[PDB]
Amino acid sequence: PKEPEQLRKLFIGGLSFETTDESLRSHFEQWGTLTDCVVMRDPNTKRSRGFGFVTYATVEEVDAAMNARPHKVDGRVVEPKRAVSHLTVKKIFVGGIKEDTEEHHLRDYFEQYGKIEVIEIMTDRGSGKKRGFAFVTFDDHDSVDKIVIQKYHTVNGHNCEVRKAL
Repeated sequence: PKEPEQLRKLFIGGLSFETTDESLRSHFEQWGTLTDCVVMRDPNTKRSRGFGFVTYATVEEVDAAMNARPHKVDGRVVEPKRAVSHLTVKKIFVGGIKEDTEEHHLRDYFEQYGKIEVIEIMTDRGSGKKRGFAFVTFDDHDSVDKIVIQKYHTVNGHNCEVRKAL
């Protein structure tokens, strides 16, 4: 069974206006099999709109392409993002961790999604007791984009609720 197509697709912004379907494809085929690759153009002038999308055969190929950023395509550094589920942030809310979840629990799990810069375990302003939720800040948005499309997150035995934090 194939992963849903929406999860295999990358928005590429910031294209050179000279990038074509063919040159975008030739670039991004370095990181996997592309089932689709389109530069968006004006319907009348055919002038590029400066963005496009590519679709890989598998999510692991999407990961490989994102891990190979920065991408310089036809001389210009472009901006790939996974398709929306774009609210582009580097921080997540992690709920449901209760009072026994510590920093190392959160770090050991989330470090495999991206490079962590801040872990904030929330405590009561008056008593200092743990409130049962936390924020994790990464150095880049793709970590968050991978995290929030998962159906489940299990950390320290708890089924957690994870969302983008703004």
